[PDB]
Amino acid sequence: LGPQVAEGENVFGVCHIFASFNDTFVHVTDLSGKETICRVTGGMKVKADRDESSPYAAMLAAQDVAQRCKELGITALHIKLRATGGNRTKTPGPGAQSALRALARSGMKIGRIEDVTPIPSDSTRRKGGRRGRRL
Amino acid sequence: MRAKWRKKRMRRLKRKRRKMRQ
Amino acid sequence: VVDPFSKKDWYDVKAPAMFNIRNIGKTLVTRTQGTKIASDGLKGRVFEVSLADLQNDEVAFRKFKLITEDVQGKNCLTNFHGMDLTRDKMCSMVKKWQTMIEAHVDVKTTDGYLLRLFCVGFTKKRNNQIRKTSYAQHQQVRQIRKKMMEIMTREVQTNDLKEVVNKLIPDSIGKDIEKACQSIYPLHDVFVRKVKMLKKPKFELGKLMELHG
Amino acid sequence: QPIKLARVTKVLGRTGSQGQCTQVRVEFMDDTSRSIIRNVKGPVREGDVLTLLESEREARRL
Amino acid sequence: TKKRRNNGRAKKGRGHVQPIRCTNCARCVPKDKAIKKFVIRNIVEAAAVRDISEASVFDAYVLPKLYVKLHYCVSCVIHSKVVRNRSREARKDRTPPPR
RNA sequence: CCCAUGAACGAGGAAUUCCCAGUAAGUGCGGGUCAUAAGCUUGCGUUGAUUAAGUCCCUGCCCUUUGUACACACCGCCCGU
RNA sequence: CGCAAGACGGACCAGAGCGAAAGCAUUUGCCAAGAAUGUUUUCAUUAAUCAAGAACGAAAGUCGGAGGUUCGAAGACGAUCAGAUACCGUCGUAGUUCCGACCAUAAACGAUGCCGACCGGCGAUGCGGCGGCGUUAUUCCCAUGACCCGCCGGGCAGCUUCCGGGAAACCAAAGUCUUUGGGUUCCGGGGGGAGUAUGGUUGCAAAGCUGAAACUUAAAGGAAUUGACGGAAGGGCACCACC
Repeated sequence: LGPQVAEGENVFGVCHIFASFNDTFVHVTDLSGKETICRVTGGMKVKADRDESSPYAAMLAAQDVAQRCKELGITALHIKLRATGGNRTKTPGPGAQSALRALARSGMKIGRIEDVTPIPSDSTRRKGGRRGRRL
Repeated sequence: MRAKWRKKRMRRLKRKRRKMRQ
Repeated sequence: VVDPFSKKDWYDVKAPAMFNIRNIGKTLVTRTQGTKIASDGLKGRVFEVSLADLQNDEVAFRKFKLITEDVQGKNCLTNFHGMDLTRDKMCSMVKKWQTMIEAHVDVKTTDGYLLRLFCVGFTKKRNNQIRKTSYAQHQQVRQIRKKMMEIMTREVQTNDLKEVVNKLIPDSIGKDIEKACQSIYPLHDVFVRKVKMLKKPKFELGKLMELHG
Repeated sequence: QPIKLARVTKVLGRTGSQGQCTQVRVEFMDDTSRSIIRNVKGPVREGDVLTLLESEREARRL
Repeated sequence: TKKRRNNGRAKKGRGHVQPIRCTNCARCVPKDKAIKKFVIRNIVEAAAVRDISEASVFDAYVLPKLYVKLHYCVSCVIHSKVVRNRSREARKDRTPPPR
């Protein structure tokens, strides 16, 4: 419905960008993260799992998220970019930067940038073998 | 042949022989 | 046509008077319908606000988690719930030719607020040092950690939560620890790394309104 | 999408997969205080002018 | 015959070194034998920096960096060209490439 | 050599060959051809063209480093049933 | 936003430290050790290495008990493939964890026994001790910390060298070897058969220790060199390559 205060003064949300190497999540929530405004993923915008994590799918997802947030009256976004984490890779997938670029290109204000991938103080055993993946 | 697999074959042979001579 | 967000009302979230800036932002909750009151779905919400967005001239790498303890008149009154550093700062502070001394204390303020404070510090390379490394020996590390522990306990257990947060904002505890440890091994980046709510006293609306003014 | 001109000052090199781009430094006229690096397609020269459709975009350097 | 005096590791003065998992393949490699990279890269690319800085609600917000520690095994480090083969004389060289 | 019934032919399959300035090409002429003997080749002129002044990708050949249990040299050598 | 469980201690973390080796990394406390340094303390040969014998001994594995998060032999599927009983993927049992009892094996590696002496240089680094300009902290003095410059003693190492050695690779030890003798233990005798058969011994088992012969064979093998090759890397060239 939109907040009572107009868009000349910024209304902030938190865009969690989860960029795994298999797809990208662009998930805008309330500042507390409890309540969500719109969560669209790169897999909702392609018909092939190959491009589920492509930068193109992430940019489309970011565009749709930005338009949906603008229609509810959110002009600025706090970015919480995260990779798979745990034992797995700490580097965000290929779609993270494309999602951020398309989020900033769609008439949105960028607040603070933060990295929130889960880093263990030490972890359980990694999925691969002791010799690891051999392909 | 890898030496450890030759050792494994010899050990399986020894087990089969142990089954032979009870 | 069923839109959940036509059912949702937006509330302002306030910060306790310990901070220069009060309106931390807006939060939206579904309107009350029966026993599913909006206030209860709004209470107990944690907002991670950078200290730059809470004070006019303070560092941005220090974040404060504020928890909504009450809601009145479309206005959420938050209370101090914890403190933290951004991942970038902590990652930058850990270099490879020095030791990182880490200490922690479970300490209760004079108003029943039991916190857990984490302090982190790094040994400092001298300006005329030629040795590549600046390692402190194990006993030196233990002395530094004991000093950290005692200083944090002194700075927390003597005051109440308001003054504790007031000394957390400029992080006077970190500067005090850095001052005290130059007699053991000079320290480089001394910070209260993280504070977490371990135990709260019973909720009293009077003290919460006192904090909000 | 404004169009502006910048004078070539130093032809930096030739790049491309099979080689079709000339990476070159161009100094803007109207400022002369800012210069950028652009990879122009086709036979280019030294000291001439180039028509860019985007001033905020730069190609890879080195 | 011996290719390296240090056997391709830094296990001098101990008997066992704890292993780590390769960031690429998850292979178990001794921590002193694995090839360690510390990449401190801007969290936004040099392309997205212009749009992100233009759209920032702050002035001179300075974007945060990303500090990643990569522990390649020898096979993965060679395949990724992080290190490469060297001549028998040049193998002994231990100064990092100038970059 | 002359007379008429005369057939796909809107850029021609995946995929490819030869090409840098009097050049790709369209055309005639003397030969190996030959008893007049050319759809081939050769040599010759003849009217004659924009992308190209670059690079190491698809293709290869070379060089250096490197590995080798190959030296009949990877179409090598060799293991086991 | 919490709660529970089990596992593990990132970054700091190093050709750094400690331990007989295996091995050892969150804080704090307790417990018993330990090297090195310092010593104008004490004993006074009490020592070195060692058949027999004994302690410890990664991982896996075996018995019971507890637990059981992750990962995961076996296994079930899904792929790839000519075929895949594999590589890749989803699950997943034993196991992985702790306690007690076994097992005593690893490329358990420095592929290099221990003790002692002598033989070049250099810069580092860890611990202890000694000496000294100067800087910094404990508001100011000495002490002591952090630096700085040296020295000494043991230690993990590195570079360099026509010490010398070696088949060389290489090694300040793998040197002080036909100019051959400091002490002592273990152990090898062309390649296979074969660490096999057999006997003995140990173990609940799996297996551990000891351990042949017949027969067969002219070579196996080490280091280095030149080629050729590579589904190794890096460079260079060409319209019989490309753009």
